[PDB]
Amino acid sequence: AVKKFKPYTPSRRFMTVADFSEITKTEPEKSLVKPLKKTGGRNNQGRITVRFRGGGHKRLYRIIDFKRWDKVGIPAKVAAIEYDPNRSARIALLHYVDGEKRYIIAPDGLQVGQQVVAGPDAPIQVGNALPLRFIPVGTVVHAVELEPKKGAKLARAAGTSAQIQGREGDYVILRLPSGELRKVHGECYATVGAVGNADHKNIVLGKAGRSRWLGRRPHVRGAAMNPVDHPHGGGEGRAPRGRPPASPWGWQTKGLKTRKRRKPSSRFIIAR
Amino acid sequence: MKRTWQPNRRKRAKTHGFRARMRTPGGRKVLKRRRQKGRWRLTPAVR
RNA sequence: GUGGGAGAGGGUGGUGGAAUUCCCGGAGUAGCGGUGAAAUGCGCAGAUACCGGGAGGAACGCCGAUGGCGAAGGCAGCCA
RNA sequence: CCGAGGGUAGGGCCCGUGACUGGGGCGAAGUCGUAACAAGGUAGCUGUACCGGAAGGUGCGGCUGGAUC
RNA sequence: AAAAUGCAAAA
RNA sequence: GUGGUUCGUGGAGCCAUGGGGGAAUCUGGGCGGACCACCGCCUAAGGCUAAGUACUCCGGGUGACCGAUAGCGCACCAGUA
RNA sequence: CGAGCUAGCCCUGGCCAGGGUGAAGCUGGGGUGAGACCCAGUGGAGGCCCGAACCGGUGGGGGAUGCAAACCCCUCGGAUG
RNA sequence: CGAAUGCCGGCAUGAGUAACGAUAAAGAGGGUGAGAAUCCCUCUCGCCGUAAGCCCAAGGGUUCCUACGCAAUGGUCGUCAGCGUAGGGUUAGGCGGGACCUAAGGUGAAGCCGAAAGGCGUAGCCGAAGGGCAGCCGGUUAAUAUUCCGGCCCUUCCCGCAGGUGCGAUGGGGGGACGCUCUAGGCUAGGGGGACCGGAGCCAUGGACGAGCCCGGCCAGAAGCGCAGGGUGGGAGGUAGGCAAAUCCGCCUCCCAACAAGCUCUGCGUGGUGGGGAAGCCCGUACGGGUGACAACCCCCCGAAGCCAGGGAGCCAAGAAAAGCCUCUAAGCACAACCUGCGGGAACCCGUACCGCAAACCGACACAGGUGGGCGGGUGCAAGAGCACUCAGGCGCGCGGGAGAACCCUCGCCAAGGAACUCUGCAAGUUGGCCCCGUAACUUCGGGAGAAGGGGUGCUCCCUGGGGUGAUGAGCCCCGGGGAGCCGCAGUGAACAGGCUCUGGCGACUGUUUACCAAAAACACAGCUCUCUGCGAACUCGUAAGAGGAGGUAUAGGGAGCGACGCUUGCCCGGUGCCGGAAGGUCAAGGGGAGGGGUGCAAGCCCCGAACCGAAGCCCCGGUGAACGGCGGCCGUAACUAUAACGGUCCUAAGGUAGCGAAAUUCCUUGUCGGGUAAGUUCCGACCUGCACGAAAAGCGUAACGACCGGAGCGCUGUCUCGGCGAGGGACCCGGUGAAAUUGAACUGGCCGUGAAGAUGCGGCCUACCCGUGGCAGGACGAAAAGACCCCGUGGAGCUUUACUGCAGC
RNA sequence: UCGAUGUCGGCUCGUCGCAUCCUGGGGCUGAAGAAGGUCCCAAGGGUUGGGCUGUUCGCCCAUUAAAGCGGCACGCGAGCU
Ligand SMILES: [Mg+2]
Ligand SMILES: [Mg+2]
Ligand SMILES: [Mg+2]
Ligand SMILES: [Mg+2]
Ligand SMILES: [Mg+2]
Ligand SMILES: [Mg+2]
Ligand SMILES: [Mg+2]
Ligand SMILES: [Mg+2]
Ligand SMILES: [Mg+2]
Ligand SMILES: [Mg+2]
Ligand SMILES: [Mg+2]
Ligand SMILES: [Mg+2]
Ligand SMILES: [Mg+2]
Ligand SMILES: [Mg+2]
Ligand SMILES: [Mg+2]
Ligand SMILES: [Mg+2]
Ligand SMILES: [Mg+2]
Ligand SMILES: [Mg+2]
Ligand SMILES: [Mg+2]
Ligand SMILES: [Mg+2]
Ligand SMILES: [Mg+2]
Ligand SMILES: [Mg+2]
Ligand SMILES: [Mg+2]
Ligand SMILES: [Mg+2]
Ligand SMILES: [Mg+2]
Ligand SMILES: [Mg+2]
Ligand SMILES: [Mg+2]
Ligand SMILES: [Mg+2]
Ligand SMILES: [Mg+2]
Ligand SMILES: [Mg+2]
Ligand SMILES: [Mg+2]
Ligand SMILES: [Mg+2]
Ligand SMILES: [Mg+2]
Ligand SMILES: [Mg+2]
Ligand SMILES: [Mg+2]
Ligand SMILES: [Mg+2]
Ligand SMILES: [Mg+2]
Ligand SMILES: [Mg+2]
Ligand SMILES: [Mg+2]
Ligand SMILES: [Mg+2]
Ligand SMILES: [Mg+2]
Ligand SMILES: [Mg+2]
Ligand SMILES: [Mg+2]
Ligand SMILES: [Mg+2]
Ligand SMILES: [Mg+2]
Ligand SMILES: [Mg+2]
Ligand SMILES: [Mg+2]
Ligand SMILES: [Mg+2]
Ligand SMILES: [Mg+2]
Ligand SMILES: [Mg+2]
Ligand SMILES: [Mg+2]
Ligand SMILES: [Mg+2]
Ligand SMILES: [Mg+2]
Ligand SMILES: [Mg+2]
Ligand SMILES: [Mg+2]
Ligand SMILES: [Mg+2]
Ligand SMILES: [Mg+2]
Ligand SMILES: [Mg+2]
Ligand SMILES: [Mg+2]
Ligand SMILES: [Mg+2]
Ligand SMILES: [Mg+2]
Ligand SMILES: [Mg+2]
Ligand SMILES: [Mg+2]
Ligand SMILES: [Mg+2]
Ligand SMILES: [Mg+2]
Ligand SMILES: [Mg+2]
Ligand SMILES: [Mg+2]
Ligand SMILES: [Mg+2]
Ligand SMILES: [Mg+2]
Ligand SMILES: [Mg+2]
Ligand SMILES: [Mg+2]
Ligand SMILES: [Mg+2]
Ligand SMILES: [Mg+2]
Ligand SMILES: [Mg+2]
Ligand SMILES: [Mg+2]
Ligand SMILES: [Mg+2]
Ligand SMILES: [Mg+2]
Ligand SMILES: [Mg+2]
Ligand SMILES: [Mg+2]
Ligand SMILES: [Mg+2]
Ligand SMILES: [Mg+2]
Ligand SMILES: [Mg+2]
Ligand SMILES: [Mg+2]
Ligand SMILES: [Mg+2]
Ligand SMILES: [Mg+2]
Ligand SMILES: [Mg+2]
Ligand SMILES: [Mg+2]
Ligand SMILES: [Mg+2]
Ligand SMILES: [Mg+2]
Ligand SMILES: [Mg+2]
Ligand SMILES: [Mg+2]
Ligand SMILES: [Mg+2]
Ligand SMILES: [Mg+2]
Ligand SMILES: [Mg+2]
Ligand SMILES: [Mg+2]
Ligand SMILES: [Mg+2]
Ligand SMILES: [Mg+2]
Ligand SMILES: [Mg+2]
Ligand SMILES: [Mg+2]
Ligand SMILES: [Mg+2]
Ligand SMILES: [Mg+2]
Ligand SMILES: [Mg+2]
Ligand SMILES: [Mg+2]
Ligand SMILES: [Mg+2]
Ligand SMILES: [Mg+2]
Ligand SMILES: [Mg+2]
Ligand SMILES: [Mg+2]
Ligand SMILES: [Mg+2]
Ligand SMILES: [Mg+2]
Ligand SMILES: [Mg+2]
Ligand SMILES: [Mg+2]
Ligand SMILES: [Mg+2]
Ligand SMILES: [Mg+2]
Ligand SMILES: [Mg+2]
Ligand SMILES: [Mg+2]
Ligand SMILES: [Mg+2]
Ligand SMILES: [Mg+2]
Ligand SMILES: [Mg+2]
Ligand SMILES: [Mg+2]
Ligand SMILES: [Mg+2]
Ligand SMILES: [Mg+2]
Ligand SMILES: [Mg+2]
Ligand SMILES: [Mg+2]
Ligand SMILES: [Mg+2]
Ligand SMILES: [Mg+2]
Ligand SMILES: [Mg+2]
Ligand SMILES: [Mg+2]
Ligand SMILES: [Mg+2]
Ligand SMILES: [Mg+2]
Ligand SMILES: [Mg+2]
Ligand SMILES: [Mg+2]
Ligand SMILES: [Mg+2]
Ligand SMILES: [Mg+2]
Ligand SMILES: [Mg+2]
Ligand SMILES: [Mg+2]
Ligand SMILES: [Mg+2]
Ligand SMILES: [Mg+2]
Ligand SMILES: [Mg+2]
Ligand SMILES: [Mg+2]
Ligand SMILES: [Mg+2]
Ligand SMILES: [Mg+2]
Ligand SMILES: [Mg+2]
Ligand SMILES: [Mg+2]
Ligand SMILES: [Mg+2]
Ligand SMILES: [Mg+2]
Ligand SMILES: [Mg+2]
Ligand SMILES: [Mg+2]
Ligand SMILES: [Mg+2]
Ligand SMILES: [Mg+2]
Ligand SMILES: [Mg+2]
Ligand SMILES: [Mg+2]
Ligand SMILES: [Mg+2]
Ligand SMILES: [Mg+2]
Ligand SMILES: [Mg+2]
Ligand SMILES: [Mg+2]
Ligand SMILES: [Mg+2]
Ligand SMILES: [Mg+2]
Ligand SMILES: [Mg+2]
Ligand SMILES: [Mg+2]
Ligand SMILES: [Mg+2]
Ligand SMILES: [Mg+2]
Ligand SMILES: [Mg+2]
Ligand SMILES: [Mg+2]
Ligand SMILES: [Mg+2]
Ligand SMILES: [Mg+2]
Ligand SMILES: [Mg+2]
Ligand SMILES: [Mg+2]
Ligand SMILES: [Mg+2]
Ligand SMILES: [Mg+2]
Ligand SMILES: [Mg+2]
Ligand SMILES: [Mg+2]
Ligand SMILES: [Mg+2]
Ligand SMILES: [Mg+2]
Ligand SMILES: [Mg+2]
Ligand SMILES: [Mg+2]
Ligand SMILES: [Mg+2]
Ligand SMILES: [Mg+2]
Ligand SMILES: [Mg+2]
Ligand SMILES: [Mg+2]
Ligand SMILES: [Mg+2]
Ligand SMILES: [Mg+2]
Ligand SMILES: [Mg+2]
Ligand SMILES: [Mg+2]
Ligand SMILES: [Mg+2]
Ligand SMILES: [Mg+2]
Ligand SMILES: [Mg+2]
Ligand SMILES: [Mg+2]
Ligand SMILES: [Mg+2]
Ligand SMILES: [Mg+2]
Ligand SMILES: [Mg+2]
Ligand SMILES: [Mg+2]
Ligand SMILES: [Mg+2]
Ligand SMILES: [Mg+2]
Ligand SMILES: [Mg+2]
Ligand SMILES: [Mg+2]
Ligand SMILES: [Mg+2]
Ligand SMILES: [Mg+2]
Ligand SMILES: [Mg+2]
Ligand SMILES: [Mg+2]
Ligand SMILES: [Mg+2]
Ligand SMILES: [Mg+2]
Ligand SMILES: [Mg+2]
Ligand SMILES: [Mg+2]
Ligand SMILES: [Mg+2]
Ligand SMILES: [Mg+2]
Ligand SMILES: [Mg+2]
Ligand SMILES: [Mg+2]
Ligand SMILES: [Mg+2]
Ligand SMILES: [Mg+2]
Ligand SMILES: [Mg+2]
Ligand SMILES: [Mg+2]
Ligand SMILES: [Mg+2]
Ligand SMILES: [Mg+2]
Ligand SMILES: [Mg+2]
Ligand SMILES: [Mg+2]
Ligand SMILES: [Mg+2]
Ligand SMILES: [Mg+2]
Ligand SMILES: [Mg+2]
Ligand SMILES: [Mg+2]
Ligand SMILES: [Mg+2]
Ligand SMILES: [Mg+2]
Ligand SMILES: [Mg+2]
Ligand SMILES: [Mg+2]
Ligand SMILES: [Mg+2]
Ligand SMILES: [Mg+2]
Ligand SMILES: [Mg+2]
Ligand SMILES: [Mg+2]
Ligand SMILES: [Mg+2]
Ligand SMILES: [Mg+2]
Ligand SMILES: [Mg+2]
Ligand SMILES: [Mg+2]
Ligand SMILES: [Mg+2]
Ligand SMILES: [Mg+2]
Ligand SMILES: [Mg+2]
Ligand SMILES: [Mg+2]
Ligand SMILES: [Mg+2]
Ligand SMILES: [Mg+2]
Ligand SMILES: [Mg+2]
Ligand SMILES: [Mg+2]
Ligand SMILES: [Mg+2]
Ligand SMILES: [Mg+2]
């Protein structure tokens, strides 16, 4: 896990690369792929709406299955475990006995040659998707729908999971990857286990260029701007923040809480 | 020194061409003005 | 070698109940804490003492011994 | 040809010496406190960690070279 | 289970 | 809540209306500068209507208008080179 | 009216003589209870080295109604990112 | 009109002045002509040659070829020309583009939004240097040619016959189809060699009739065949997926080849045939043609980055689409239709000259600047696209002739000294490639390293190793090893070609930047911390719709600081900020109406209007430091002094820990002490009195790195003592062409005075024939720019905030 | 003098003043001699090379007959740095 390097150049000394042994064969890709339109940070006007983006390696989008219920009761063999350049996780190719091929984000511990299935039936086992209400309290679980039949929105990133803390009526209580305690509806599909590829957080980019490949252009401190540009611009040498620290748009960036208050989903939250 | 004028023909009609002026009310008035002054060319050359 | 033995010897995975803490609810007041005596502290924004629900971490009461096991360090709820 | 030695360069060990600095020994009656020896007035010692003018204090674990009416 | 520091040098 | 009018919130009516509430059909309703009474004026919430008015691309007439650095930017193949 | 200059991004193509260093892995031998590990060969990594094209513009001299409204010489930085 | 640095125009002055645009370079003979350094031809000489040659693309638009021309354009000249006049010249089913495809992006029925203008938007459509698609070699013109002609070779469409088959699509499926680095096998291009083959002709000047010298020894070509490669399993059973249906594709089970065996497709070779074909000699030219010839047309060698091509391996950052093409079925239709073979006919539009690293494009110019792809030969140097010379081909840069001053620029050398030069070794120099020996602190174990510092280097002869191709051989290539010797000052004999070491500061590193005075210690950077954000996320853009975020989901995303790594980051929550708090205080519209008023006979109409309930906010209560920030004073005290571990006391929210410290910070200051030097305001090490260091606007270090800034040494130097000589391009002279700012008018001297205080111009005196040339810069408060500094102006504009007042946003 | 009179220091080239640093000539001396002290006359010539620092100045090293002080827009940037 996490290949390291001898320092034969600087920046190779700190560099650390993911472990790809977990990847079954398939370097190449099932034509479940689809081209990615790269934005460059720019919105439909010609405009940067998210700074510092672009450059970075070309990517082919693997379409993946975030509703497992369209296929209730049809099992599938796990054919391949492969690299998805579009997410922190690895994806599983699974061949349904339907004959249909689909991508799943690959849970931790699911192996090639495995039997996988989704539905209220289902064994409680890695890879299976059930509605929440049928999953035994206290099992960790990932790929979770927030509302029924709208697709899996939670715990998708490498090594994330969520745990079932209990039930109340139509709804069940989850602990999310954040630590937030949330009511999710009983009917929402989740898929048991945890996302895996969890050494992911331990990679170390190691050189500037490697950050570039990931499409991330240099990030410059307001501190180094002039005041046309930022609240922290100015002042002869260096100088401190000189006001409570702010964004370029001037709102406060240390502690100041930005979630809408009167939001409806407040009723379904209990936590941090 | 690379200078400022780097003529390419497609750009030119693509940009100041007749069909391009008529797209935009900004440009349709350009044409209106240009015509009213009696210009011999309402739109740069061609080709 | 063969047949038996005792054991907290070690490794791994699970699991139980007591208590502390915090949160929710309920009832419920004018104090609680704490000490040599006190103050700081907590409490009318409803504390402490009481019941119910939940979360979580650690340590395993009685058995228990001046007993056992291990080369030493050391090892103690239960189960494989 | 080799050749005493001279010359140019680069290392090794050792001895002396250096502004300053670190602690150590010693020095009849200096200053600050009381850490230890009597539960030494917080039993002491101890490995380690942090802290503190100083002796030391405190945490964790350990030893009896301490403790029962 | 304890308020409370010290005591010139030599014989 | 605003705009219009001479009206800049003023005692601020009239006329228009973005929001909220919301009638009546002549014994009905609007106005005469907050409001009330009295005396008057007028008929909202559909539409059309020549002429008298504005202008000068164009044609003519005329000038105590210019006369080629003037007069139009151009008297001349000028909105050109 | 402008991104035919310049700035960034997006799509699609092209370019980088030659030489140097020799990571991981693999293979073999040693080693061990098994390991770590050591050596040899192989191997061919790298915002790795030298240096053209290409991209720069370090220091100096020249130019200064210039060859030039930023140039020329010598020198110098990068050159698989 | 006399002034406005006025406006338009004309003509002056500087002035026959500077310059005439790369220092690659010229000389002569002949020709033409009114006229010739400048046009033509010849001979000689010089310059490019990974170009300064040749071919494409842009862009330009007749510049192209030719005849006639010289007023202007041409930096001179002109008989010439890219110039004036006229006439010619661009030929395609196969090359490029379009009657093909899709990319970003554009546009856009549907739909959504916006006062109007308009903004979005799925499908679709448009969009190419990508995908797809059928032509190769010669000859011919003054000027076009894959375009005409010559030969050989293909494509689609239409009609027709023959044979085959459930035919059939805009729909399903396959495929198209993809990275980067490194690459294997075989070919080709290309190149060198040959004693072999073909060839006009040569023997000079001492020698050579020679296995002499000189020239050439190929190009294209269907089927077939050969060699090398690419792609590909075959049959059945079941089938619920691929948004209808499929016999296709997917999936499951059987069975059989695992192999190109086959089937298939490219590349190369060979191929009926077609065609090229040198030197030299003679004509014949602005250049082209005849002979050479019936030309020869072969063997060996080196060899791609190109081809086989969807080849292989490794790696992580994980590498277009759509059509063409195949396949499957649907309606339909199965007299259709489609597939295959053959045959006849049919095949449109636009481009096509010329320049194209430039005198034809971008730079006002026939401008030393900029401009994308391809080819880019030979020898030698380790290699190479480097460097020197050179083929092919192209040039001598559109003013010349002289002279041989100062001075300038670019170069060469130098006695002795060797940084004394100077802010500084700035500049130059030294060093320089390769092979071998050797190589320190320190280190993150990689490095530091080309550390340092040395030795070798040519040529001849002899002996000998291994490889490639051949054959297990010869020849040809390729690496080497060993012995003997020859020459010079010198063998990387010319050209390309590091000076080294010690030591501080800053920044970890490679990168980035003020186009055009700053490349840095600034910015970025990996990485650390805080913070926001549960997903119709936060955040950004937009009035909105919409979008970005993201087809992502807390191992994610946004904001902020810090800036590899190591060891660390202390105390203050009073103020500000954010965070938390159901109470309380305050509070707007609104609610509610005590009670008062206008007015009417009155029913009433109409006004005020206290209580009380009333949100955020503020207040109040806590928390919070990798949030804004802040981290004391006076006095005493030890064996002699000295100092103060110690104490007293005032204040604070708390009084600066560690570690650093005369520092990128130290005023006094060249602090004091040490080191270095003969001498050191700098530098290094110390001390601490820190004017005014101190822990993420981080503290202290750190190997490696640096065109960064400091200090020292060695080496070497014209940097210097201190200059000298020489070279070339100018400066000077002659012929040609001929500017510029500036300019009140000038008949324009020195001193001492004077004067608006610095006088050619006023006074006094002195000195002084008229006019130029080449030179130097003291003065004309010389030129230039209506001072940038300073002020003034109730003049501007960028920026800030707890200035005022608004607005968006929330 | 702001419709411009470029500012320190250096280098280069000087020129002048004398309140003389040296050399020449003198008086007084608490001048034995040598060597000094102090004043007078004298502008003819001369007045070193280095370390530090941008420095002027100053300090220091090594010398010297001496290591003079001023002015010339703190002389001199259409002379340089
Ligand atoms: Mg747009
Ligand atoms: Mg980032
Ligand atoms: Mg940054
Ligand atoms: Mg800045
Ligand atoms: Mg801006
Ligand atoms: Mg701002
Ligand atoms: Mg600031
Ligand atoms: Mg600034
Ligand atoms: Mg500052
Ligand atoms: Mg700043
Ligand atoms: Mg949160
Ligand atoms: Mg222009
Ligand atoms: Mg174009
Ligand atoms: Mg209460
Ligand atoms: Mg409670
Ligand atoms: Mg010897
Ligand atoms: Mg010796
Ligand atoms: Mg000592
Ligand atoms: Mg004790
Ligand atoms: Mg004690
Ligand atoms: Mg004790
Ligand atoms: Mg303590
Ligand atoms: Mg203990
Ligand atoms: Mg023990
Ligand atoms: Mg005492
Ligand atoms: Mg109103
Ligand atoms: Mg109004
Ligand atoms: Mg009004
Ligand atoms: Mg008013
Ligand atoms: Mg009004
Ligand atoms: Mg209304
Ligand atoms: Mg009406
Ligand atoms: Mg009318
Ligand atoms: Mg009128
Ligand atoms: Mg008229
Ligand atoms: Mg007249
Ligand atoms: Mg006229
Ligand atoms: Mg006129
Ligand atoms: Mg006239
Ligand atoms: Mg007119
Ligand atoms: Mg006019
Ligand atoms: Mg006209
Ligand atoms: Mg651009
Ligand atoms: Mg590319
Ligand atoms: Mg290489
Ligand atoms: Mg190895
Ligand atoms: Mg590199
Ligand atoms: Mg480098
Ligand atoms: Mg270099
Ligand atoms: Mg070159
Ligand atoms: Mg090239
Ligand atoms: Mg460029
Ligand atoms: Mg740049
Ligand atoms: Mg330069
Ligand atoms: Mg620069
Ligand atoms: Mg210069
Ligand atoms: Mg210069
Ligand atoms: Mg170089
Ligand atoms: Mg270079
Ligand atoms: Mg380099
Ligand atoms: Mg790249
Ligand atoms: Mg005038
Ligand atoms: Mg006048
Ligand atoms: Mg002027
Ligand atoms: Mg003037
Ligand atoms: Mg002349
Ligand atoms: Mg003159
Ligand atoms: Mg002259
Ligand atoms: Mg001249
Ligand atoms: Mg010329
Ligand atoms: Mg010339
Ligand atoms: Mg003649
Ligand atoms: Mg001639
Ligand atoms: Mg000539
Ligand atoms: Mg060549
Ligand atoms: Mg040509
Ligand atoms: Mg063209
Ligand atoms: Mg042109
Ligand atoms: Mg032609
Ligand atoms: Mg011509
Ligand atoms: Mg002619
Ligand atoms: Mg002429
Ligand atoms: Mg002429
Ligand atoms: Mg010219
Ligand atoms: Mg012509
Ligand atoms: Mg044909
Ligand atoms: Mg057609
Ligand atoms: Mg098209
Ligand atoms: Mg299309
Ligand atoms: Mg649109
Ligand atoms: Mg519509
Ligand atoms: Mg679209
Ligand atoms: Mg195309
Ligand atoms: Mg194409
Ligand atoms: Mg074609
Ligand atoms: Mg031609
Ligand atoms: Mg041809
Ligand atoms: Mg033909
Ligand atoms: Mg059928
Ligand atoms: Mg069919
Ligand atoms: Mg088809
Ligand atoms: Mg078809
Ligand atoms: Mg398809
Ligand atoms: Mg497809
Ligand atoms: Mg691959
Ligand atoms: Mg060939
Ligand atoms: Mg060949
Ligand atoms: Mg040959
Ligand atoms: Mg030959
Ligand atoms: Mg022969
Ligand atoms: Mg013959
Ligand atoms: Mg002879
Ligand atoms: Mg052939
Ligand atoms: Mg099969
Ligand atoms: Mg079947
Ligand atoms: Mg089947
Ligand atoms: Mg189906
Ligand atoms: Mg063939
Ligand atoms: Mg023939
Ligand atoms: Mg492949
Ligand atoms: Mg491949
Ligand atoms: Mg289509
Ligand atoms: Mg049918
Ligand atoms: Mg068929
Ligand atoms: Mg045919
Ligand atoms: Mg043509
Ligand atoms: Mg052509
Ligand atoms: Mg050409
Ligand atoms: Mg060029
Ligand atoms: Mg080119
Ligand atoms: Mg040309
Ligand atoms: Mg050319
Ligand atoms: Mg030309
Ligand atoms: Mg032109
Ligand atoms: Mg020229
Ligand atoms: Mg040019
Ligand atoms: Mg030009
Ligand atoms: Mg270029
Ligand atoms: Mg080549
Ligand atoms: Mg060559
Ligand atoms: Mg060669
Ligand atoms: Mg040689
Ligand atoms: Mg070489
Ligand atoms: Mg090449
Ligand atoms: Mg060359
Ligand atoms: Mg030639
Ligand atoms: Mg010589
Ligand atoms: Mg010399
Ligand atoms: Mg010498
Ligand atoms: Mg020397
Ligand atoms: Mg010096
Ligand atoms: Mg000096
Ligand atoms: Mg220095
Ligand atoms: Mg230098
Ligand atoms: Mg050099
Ligand atoms: Mg050393
Ligand atoms: Mg090494
Ligand atoms: Mg070093
Ligand atoms: Mg060396
Ligand atoms: Mg070194
Ligand atoms: Mg030799
Ligand atoms: Mg020789
Ligand atoms: Mg020798
Ligand atoms: Mg050489
Ligand atoms: Mg070098
Ligand atoms: Mg230091
Ligand atoms: Mg740096
Ligand atoms: Mg650092
Ligand atoms: Mg910067
Ligand atoms: Mg710059
Ligand atoms: Mg500029
Ligand atoms: Mg600038
Ligand atoms: Mg740099
Ligand atoms: Mg908004
Ligand atoms: Mg939206
Ligand atoms: Mg979105
Ligand atoms: Mg998306
Ligand atoms: Mg974050
Ligand atoms: Mg920073
Ligand atoms: Mg505070
Ligand atoms: Mg607080
Ligand atoms: Mg606070
Ligand atoms: Mg609050
Ligand atoms: Mg309240
Ligand atoms: Mg109220
Ligand atoms: Mg009310
Ligand atoms: Mg009344
Ligand atoms: Mg409130
Ligand atoms: Mg508080
Ligand atoms: Mg802190
Ligand atoms: Mg404060
Ligand atoms: Mg105190
Ligand atoms: Mg006091
Ligand atoms: Mg300290
Ligand atoms: Mg220290
Ligand atoms: Mg200090
Ligand atoms: Mg300081
Ligand atoms: Mg000393
Ligand atoms: Mg010293
Ligand atoms: Mg220091
Ligand atoms: Mg600081
Ligand atoms: Mg600071
Ligand atoms: Mg500070
Ligand atoms: Mg701080
Ligand atoms: Mg820093
Ligand atoms: Mg530091
Ligand atoms: Mg750099
Ligand atoms: Mg640098
Ligand atoms: Mg010199
Ligand atoms: Mg000379
Ligand atoms: Mg000369
Ligand atoms: Mg006179
Ligand atoms: Mg005067
Ligand atoms: Mg006079
Ligand atoms: Mg006079
Ligand atoms: Mg003169
Ligand atoms: Mg002068
Ligand atoms: Mg002057
Ligand atoms: Mg002024
Ligand atoms: Mg004022
Ligand atoms: Mg103002
Ligand atoms: Mg003046
Ligand atoms: Mg002034
Ligand atoms: Mg003036
Ligand atoms: Mg002036
Ligand atoms: Mg005198
Ligand atoms: Mg004297
Ligand atoms: Mg005397
Ligand atoms: Mg006496
Ligand atoms: Mg005497
Ligand atoms: Mg005496
Ligand atoms: Mg004198
Ligand atoms: Mg003098
Ligand atoms: Mg020195
Ligand atoms: Mg210095
Ligand atoms: Mg001084
Ligand atoms: Mg001196
Ligand atoms: Mg003087
Ligand atoms: Mg001066
Ligand atoms: Mg100057
Ligand atoms: Mg000066």
